[PDB]
Amino acid sequence: SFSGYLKLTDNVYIKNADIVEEAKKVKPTVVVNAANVYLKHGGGVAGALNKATNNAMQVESDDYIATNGPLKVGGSCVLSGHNLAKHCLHVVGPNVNKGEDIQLLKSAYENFNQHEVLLAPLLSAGIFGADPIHSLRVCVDTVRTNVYLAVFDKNLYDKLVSSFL
Ligand SMILES: O=c1cc(Br)cc[nH]1
Repeated sequence: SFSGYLKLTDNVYIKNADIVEEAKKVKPTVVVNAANVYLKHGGGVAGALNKATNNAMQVESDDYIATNGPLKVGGSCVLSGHNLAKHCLHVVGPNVNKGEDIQLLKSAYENFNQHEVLLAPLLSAGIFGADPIHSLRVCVDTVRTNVYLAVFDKNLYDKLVSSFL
């Protein structure tokens, strides 16, 4: 299963790892994507996950959007995990660099509660512009299922562990 994770709470675990590499090694049941409402996987975790699937995630996502329209900020959809996981849970956290309401981050993490175990990034962190310390706090206070967080940046991982209440 998952290895080298630091236990933060009863159900939240954290590791300094590349989520693509982590997904390829573990092949978890669910890998969470840091998605946008259009499922346009251009950069960040989304761009990296999509590139690992040889663009198959984008082709599948475009068909999903053509049929269903965009997701809501705070919402999600379950699609194939391709070569990375059984499923990919595309979760839309608020993008602070788009003026989106940071209060929607709790709604975004609530999507994780529909899955017993997930490999995930910190929602709204990185290119989404939110404070990753706040995202970890919302994660631990919202997610009740087993979440294994992959934090790409070593310096951010150290700051998150060292400042964890
Ligand atoms: O290129 C990337 C970006 C993020 Br964030 C995580 C993994 N790889």
